[PDB]
Amino acid sequence: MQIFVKTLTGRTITLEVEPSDTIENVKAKIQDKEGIPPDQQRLIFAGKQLEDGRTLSDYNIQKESTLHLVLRLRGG
Amino acid sequence: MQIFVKTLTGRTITLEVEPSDTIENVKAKIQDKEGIPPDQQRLIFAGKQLEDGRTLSDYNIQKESTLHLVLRLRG
Repeated sequence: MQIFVKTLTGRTITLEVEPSDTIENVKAKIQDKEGIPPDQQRLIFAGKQLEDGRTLSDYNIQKESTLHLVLRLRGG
Repeated sequence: MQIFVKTLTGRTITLEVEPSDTIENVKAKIQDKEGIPPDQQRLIFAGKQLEDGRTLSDYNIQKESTLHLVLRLRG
């Protein structure tokens, strides 16, 4: 299914995902598509930060839902 | 000299730079430190989108000043 991933300035991309995909999985897909390392990514749905080990369906993320992506700048 | 690079969540890092560094050079340093491809980096100082061919002193970016890093999400 298709979901949207959005930045705080409104920039948007689309991802192909499965309901059982983990957030870890989703970050790997963003890396594949955009070249952003998974440990630089923080994903947000319904104003809450998503945990790597949980699935899309765990968070009731559905087709055409929108997630927000922000940078961790984890390299410091 | 050091400058700050800040995101729209407030996440802020410090970068060691020179006035003569080009914006391209700075994005390379960000790629070096954070693993973010330069093509994903939009840098903004005093309301302006920074262009790769110009230098920090070119934009009057001085010691201890802050610029913003925002994602492009192109590729």
